[PDB]
Amino acid sequence: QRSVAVWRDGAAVTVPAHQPVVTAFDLGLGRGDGIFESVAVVAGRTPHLAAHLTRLTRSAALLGLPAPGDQAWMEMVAAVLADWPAALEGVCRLFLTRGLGDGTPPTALALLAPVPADTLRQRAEGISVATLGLGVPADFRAGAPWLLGGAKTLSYAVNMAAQRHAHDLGADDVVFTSLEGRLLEGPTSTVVWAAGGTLHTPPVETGILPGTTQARLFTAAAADGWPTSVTPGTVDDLHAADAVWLLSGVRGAAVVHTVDGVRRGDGDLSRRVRELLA
Amino acid sequence: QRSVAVWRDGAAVTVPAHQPVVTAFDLGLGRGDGIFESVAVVAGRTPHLAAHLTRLTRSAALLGLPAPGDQAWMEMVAAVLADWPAALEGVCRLFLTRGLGDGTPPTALALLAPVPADTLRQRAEGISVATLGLGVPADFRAGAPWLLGGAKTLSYAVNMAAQRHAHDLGADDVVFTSLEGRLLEGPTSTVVWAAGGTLHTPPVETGILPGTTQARLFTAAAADGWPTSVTPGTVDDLHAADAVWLLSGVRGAAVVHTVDGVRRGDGDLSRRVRELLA
Ligand SMILES: *Cc1c(COP(=O)(O)O)cnc(C)c1O
Ligand SMILES: *Cc1c(COP(=O)(O)O)cnc(C)c1O
Ligand SMILES: [Cl-]
Ligand SMILES: [Cl-]
Repeated sequence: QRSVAVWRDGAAVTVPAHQPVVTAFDLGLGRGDGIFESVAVVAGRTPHLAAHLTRLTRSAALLGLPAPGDQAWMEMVAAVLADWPAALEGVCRLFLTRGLGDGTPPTALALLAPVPADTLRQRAEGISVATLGLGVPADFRAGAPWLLGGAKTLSYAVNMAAQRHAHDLGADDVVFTSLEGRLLEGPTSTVVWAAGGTLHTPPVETGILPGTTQARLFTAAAADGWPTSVTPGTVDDLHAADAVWLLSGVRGAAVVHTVDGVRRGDGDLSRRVRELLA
Repeated sequence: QRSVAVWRDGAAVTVPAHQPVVTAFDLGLGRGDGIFESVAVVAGRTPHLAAHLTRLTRSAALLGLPAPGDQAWMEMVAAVLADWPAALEGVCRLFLTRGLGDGTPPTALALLAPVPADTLRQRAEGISVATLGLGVPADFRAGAPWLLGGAKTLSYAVNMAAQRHAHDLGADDVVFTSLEGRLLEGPTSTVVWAAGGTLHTPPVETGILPGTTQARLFTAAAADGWPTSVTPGTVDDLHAADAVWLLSGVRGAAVVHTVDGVRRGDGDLSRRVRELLA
């Protein structure tokens, strides 16, 4: 079961999930010209909705998209949650597109579906990853705002193509690397690794997305006395680590048990990461 | 006036242009996971449709998208052309999306609208361009098929953001450059320049789109005795040229009269380019 709400004349309107909602001329379809958020629905609630709404505002600023505001998104989330089963974990995505062009109103909607069994299983049992190069220097995106570094966009054909290429090798997911070999991020997730008693993540100044799940782990780790660091790591760091995870709003913490075909353990560190994220 | 046809149960179905046609869960919207072609409609005909359909097949191969075949696209084009005025120049776009996922059928449609007055005016009176870096080495995409070099995709948020950044400087359009400074292409067009009595264009091995308009110019130039070359040019070549154009299916030949604020003439070469493309 799926549910959709569209923002129409200053209100959220529920529409059947199978019914078309975007026209052929919507720039979100034709040019991938829009932004999104992926929000976890757990026990019929959105525990981290505000974190996603703040970043939605930031992505929309980067693309010069007029956003309808927090109250509008909360009305749309409420509309899709109305009849959602508490026992069924969901992914609520929020889309904002440029619409028919800058002048006509942007298209805003909410769409809710179950988290699939295979994503839940990756959370339970972990993932293999392939390292793929993005071809950009680590320092380049900071000086090239047209590359939309730091924006969560609808233009993810490359993100998905990287995952299909990894699937062809036998891997579940991807860690992107800069031209120099620096770790960037996953196509839809943030890389964290444990070494020397510290939790590490790559720096945002490389033009990656600031991940909300990573930020929440780091905040909890500080309160608990687990040191954290922003570290310009390489693939060598993932092999040498005590543990590696990909973090994201919906899948959550996926332990990385294989890097480019090199199997690795987690030093029994995943338990404390999961307790902190709970 | 606009017209849309959707591919439904092995036939083209005309729908009103204002009516929604894609659901919230279409991967073409949510991930920009699809390909397109932009086809000129002139005097109620598509003079170069076959060129676009061959490349559509190539883009779909790069993204692993099952394509409905030439006959299907010609039925969809015919459907949108049915009541189109011969006196009104049009842009017919063809979209193929991954649909609800690899397993459910891809979404295919055709959408036709007038070429806007401002695009026609760029064809008539020419354009200013800004040079912007893509941050990738010229040779990188050839070894990184997940970057979808050479595919005409729906994931063009960066393409459009580059144009808005150029608009902010006072420029009409963009020429992308490799990390080394090599000319790549426009966000939606192919760069050609004249120097030493030769027509030049950048090589496709840099991961650019092979442009159909550029190819057709080069073929006609050979028949007419105007030498052509694939040349790994830089921005220096555009300043030093006798003439510069951006070429594309819909806008056609747009003479570049300004590069990064440096005004330039065309050596009265545009006339022969236009005669060859006619
Ligand atoms: C969404 C996303 C993430 C993960 O961020 P969360 O806020 O933890 O969901 C990381 N990188 C990319 C590229 C993403 O799109
Ligand atoms: C469509 C397009 C072109 C132009 O190709 P034509 O076949 O001449 O329309 C060039 N570069 C990019 C990136 C394009 O999308
Ligand atoms: Cl996502
Ligand atoms: Cl285009």
